[PDB]
Amino acid sequence: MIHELLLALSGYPGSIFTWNKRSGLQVSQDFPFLHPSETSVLNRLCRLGTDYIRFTEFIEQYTLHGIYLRAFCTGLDSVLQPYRQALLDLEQEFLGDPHLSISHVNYFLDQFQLLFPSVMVVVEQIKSQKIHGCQILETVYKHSCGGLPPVRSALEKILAVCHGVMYKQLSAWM
Amino acid sequence: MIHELLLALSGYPGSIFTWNKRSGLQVSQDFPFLHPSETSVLNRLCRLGTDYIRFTEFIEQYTLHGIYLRAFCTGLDSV
Amino acid sequence: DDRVLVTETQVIRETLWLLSGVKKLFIFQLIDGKVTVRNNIIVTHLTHSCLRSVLEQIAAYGQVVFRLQEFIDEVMGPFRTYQAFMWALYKYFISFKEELAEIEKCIINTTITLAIVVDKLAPRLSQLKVLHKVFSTGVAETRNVVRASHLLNTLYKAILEYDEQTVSLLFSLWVETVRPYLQTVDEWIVHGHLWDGAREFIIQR
Amino acid sequence: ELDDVHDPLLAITFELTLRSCLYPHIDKQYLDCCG
Amino acid sequence: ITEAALVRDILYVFQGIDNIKMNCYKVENLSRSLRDTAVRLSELGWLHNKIRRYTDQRSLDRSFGLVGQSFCAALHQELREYYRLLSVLHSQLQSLTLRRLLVWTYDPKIRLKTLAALVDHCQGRKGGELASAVHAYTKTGDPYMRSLVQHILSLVSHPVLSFLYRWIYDGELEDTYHEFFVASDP
Repeated sequence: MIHELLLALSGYPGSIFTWNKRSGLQVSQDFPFLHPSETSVLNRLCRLGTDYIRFTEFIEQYTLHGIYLRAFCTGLDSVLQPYRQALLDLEQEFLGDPHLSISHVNYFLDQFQLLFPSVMVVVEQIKSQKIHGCQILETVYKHSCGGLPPVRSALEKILAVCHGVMYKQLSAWM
Repeated sequence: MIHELLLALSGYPGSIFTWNKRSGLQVSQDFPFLHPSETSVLNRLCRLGTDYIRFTEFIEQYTLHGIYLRAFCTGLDSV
Repeated sequence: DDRVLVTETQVIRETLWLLSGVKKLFIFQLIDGKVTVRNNIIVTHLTHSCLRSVLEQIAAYGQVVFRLQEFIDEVMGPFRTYQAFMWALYKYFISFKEELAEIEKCIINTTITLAIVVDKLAPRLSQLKVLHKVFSTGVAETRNVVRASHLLNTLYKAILEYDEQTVSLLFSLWVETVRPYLQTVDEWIVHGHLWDGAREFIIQR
Repeated sequence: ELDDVHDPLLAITFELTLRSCLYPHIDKQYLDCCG
Repeated sequence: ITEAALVRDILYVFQGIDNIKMNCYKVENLSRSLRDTAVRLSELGWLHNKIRRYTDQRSLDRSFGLVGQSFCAALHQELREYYRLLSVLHSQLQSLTLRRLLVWTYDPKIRLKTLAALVDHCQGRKGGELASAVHAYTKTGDPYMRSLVQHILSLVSHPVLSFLYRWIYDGELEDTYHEFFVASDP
């Protein structure tokens, strides 16, 4: 079930973890083998999976057009890299000792659980207001002055690569 | 069948690697010591050998006559 | 309902063959030029459905590499452009094949599972998706001068869209496809005559 | 030997200004012929 | 209703997820010598549900500001620690009893009693006024609390010292939300 979950958190839904187009990832119903109290923490854990799926679906779709949208998604995968890498690790720890429960797996995500939520509305403002052109370099900047240290250190990376486009065009013109 | 393969690629077929004067090199049938969906690559690899034998069968017979043709044969041995 | 209950490592080996472009595989049995996962495959874990999910994605990549292999086949068995275009495509495949072949070495001789080989192949499954869109405009089309002009012009347009590793691919794919024209153009200049085949050049004299 | 001139140009801003350095090989050659 | 069942549910009441149901966690049979210790141990969840809700409700609106958010964020690094201890305890349930649990969770009944009473003293404080109401908990003397709160202050007062080092060396104050004590007039 562990390796079953670590795929559900990767973007592959199955029988245990059904997928709904509106709500998001969620557990189907009660399971006899597992306890009836875990049916909650998983639902708390899926609130993270829904973010990665809705992320990568948008990343692939590229949707609106413009280089500054292409580069934003190009950078959006970079901040999302430590999420994947930290997920590959969970399997290694479970491969060693077979006494680790979902509690430890839920504990390992820790930082990703408090980061995705704040970096979810930044995407929603784009797809809901048709933010076309260089105006992205402000809509992302107005959210770069956030208090959360992890976020203040995430969006700054995206702004650091999104400026690479302007810096490309600006030098090409001047 | 590893060393069996290299010899078939040099002009010497065997029982597992049958020979035909019309088609060419080809895997005979299914063997229990090989992967069920692996025979594909061997047939593709055998097509490389089938060309090689028809080279030698043409070279050895030298067959048409003339010095330019004969010297074209030795020229084919260098490549 | 019965199922075959394949082991775990066997899947990765099969996936590598799909990446290689080989056909007639116990998994991913194509029917009409469209690779498709079987229905009785199951592992001890992954509840028989996630496996159908993860394989379904890799299958989508097999389509990109199976169709290209069908294209290269229909050129081997004097256009001077398609034949010069596949040699660029063919050259890319050999190097790509070496990375996949190398991985197979570390399987027979360290633990290796599904979620590791995929993430190891990220900078390849990215470069491959581009070709599914670049080649899609080189296959959707009758005269020999419009099939070669519209192809060669699609690259120079698709590169300006991407202006780094993806640009190095398209550029290295460009030069080996404009080599015909640059030859006849020079040949027309210094040798004073236009030596074309099948009226490939745009100047149909 | 034109293709064998474009490739060395890659050894010594991509495909738009870079391509604008290929033509000096095709233009000076032309200038001699018409001249 | 064995003793192993209560330890099965208590490890979930420590989080908010409910025999033990939901202000005390009234348990509903068993002997009196068990209900009492359960009611006592569950008091740690009611301190945990309240702190988690505060961080969540505020993590929804952007009205709190830069100083507020920093304090809210500081309440998560002091919750990952509380989410780790549970994992080690969870692995032993497969032995520990209620008496063993008391010597295990006697310290995190205090950290979950300063934090659950630090988020009520600063409720409507937005901006520097928050960084001044989490500093009025350092005058306590208790060497265990004065060395915990004096760390959350070192995170909450980082944005404040970010405007200050900006409004001193460059003179360019910028805060869409009014936090800095230097208010400009257009």
